[PDB]
Amino acid sequence: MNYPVNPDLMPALMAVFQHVRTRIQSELDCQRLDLTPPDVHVLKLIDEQRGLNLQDLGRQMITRKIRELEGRNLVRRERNPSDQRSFQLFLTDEGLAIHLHAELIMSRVHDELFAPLTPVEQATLVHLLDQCLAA
Amino acid sequence: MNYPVNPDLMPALMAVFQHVRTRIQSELDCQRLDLTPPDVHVLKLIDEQRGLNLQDLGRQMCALITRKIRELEGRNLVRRQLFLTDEGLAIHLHAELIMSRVHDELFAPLTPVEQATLVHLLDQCLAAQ
Amino acid sequence: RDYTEQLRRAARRNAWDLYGEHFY
Repeated sequence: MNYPVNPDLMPALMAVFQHVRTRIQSELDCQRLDLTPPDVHVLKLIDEQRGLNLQDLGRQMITRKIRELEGRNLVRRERNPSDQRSFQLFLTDEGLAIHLHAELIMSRVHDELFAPLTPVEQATLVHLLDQCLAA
Repeated sequence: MNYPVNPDLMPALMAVFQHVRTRIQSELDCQRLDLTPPDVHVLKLIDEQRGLNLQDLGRQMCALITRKIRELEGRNLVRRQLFLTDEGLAIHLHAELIMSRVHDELFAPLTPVEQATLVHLLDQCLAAQ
Repeated sequence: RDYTEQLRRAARRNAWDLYGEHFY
């Protein structure tokens, strides 16, 4: 360590992380979407990796959860062309629409979080957050 | 007052979160604690609310928690009303040390003024909500 | 016990939960 850390920094950061989760969840709930962070994560992986195998989803995170998502018409399982006993994962039209809607919710929550800052302030914040990682 | 939003901010914040999440898990594994953050959350609630019942704990965590509680019990970290054992108390304390250290290491590259500036900007964001 | 004071305290308390489950 060079100097003791400011004792308010970890809590101030945690509060922002808390705000983002709380707001996203509240919006999802207000909007009647019945989605949890695990749901959002699963939809994102399936969209990002079309035809994802179940074990590969397992690695990046389940059979019960896919069953739920399939029943809600968000995910479709197709047989693996080489292995008829296993299934690969795809978003339905509805599941894709919901994934992209969830993404727009997340970006709006961030926009609303940051918009009270002036452009100079926002740029300073980017720099400081980046400084934490760059080093 | 609402300004246009810098498109680097959400990714910058997300990157910090993901870095910290990864580092905490790496340090828990480095110390062979065999815990994940949800496990520590259970231990922390049991520590803070010593004697609370299983149903109550389950609700606060928000079958599957009973599985985790049973796993923590099988490791003699939790005893039965729920209490941390001596081993559970020690491992919870060690996890907290790790959480604190990872955050110290996160903010280390910032000078005291940078640290104070970051506190202020994070506060300003929140206060306007 | 002001707004951001309370949020900081609550968030610090929930740190394991927040890193354990998030949309990030």
